[PDB]
Amino acid sequence: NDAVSGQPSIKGQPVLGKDDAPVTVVEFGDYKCPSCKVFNSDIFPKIQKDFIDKGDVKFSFVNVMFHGKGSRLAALASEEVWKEDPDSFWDFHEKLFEKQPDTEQEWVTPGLLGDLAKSTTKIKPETLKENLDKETFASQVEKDSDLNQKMNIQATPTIYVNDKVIKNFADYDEIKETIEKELKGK
Repeated sequence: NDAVSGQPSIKGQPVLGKDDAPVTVVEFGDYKCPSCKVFNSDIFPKIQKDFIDKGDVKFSFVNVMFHGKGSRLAALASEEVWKEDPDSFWDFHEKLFEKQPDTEQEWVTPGLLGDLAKSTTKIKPETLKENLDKETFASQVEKDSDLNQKMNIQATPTIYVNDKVIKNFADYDEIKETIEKELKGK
């Protein structure tokens, strides 16, 4: 039916912000999802500046594989970057979304993900691509899928503010006021 209320576990997920931040915001997204591209450029930067920078919010991203083989390739790459060069993760993450074209045919290839690895991280292009080919990190993608299913994700992006499901990821008033209400409760 609808995404379930409740606090998703961010254990083993990419995180941004202070450890002790009182509010956790989780995005369930997909690198091929055009609404996720919009969230990344239009909404995410406001959450950073209003909340993450000041330590009120810690943010996490969980992979959702809604757009076929390219979603899975992208997710495998994303997982590897988090494990091997976490300090660089959010730079890689942002550039992969920035790379998403406004066209609908498959666009995610190992070569594309390699060049992102090269510009944004300390990881070697050929290492990543070998890992993509071997599906070295398939278990992390499966763990994300398990979590997606547990929360009953129906569409991407789905944003959680603590245990609250955001109804419209594009409504910054909703996101901001919800974060603020949670901060109060804290």
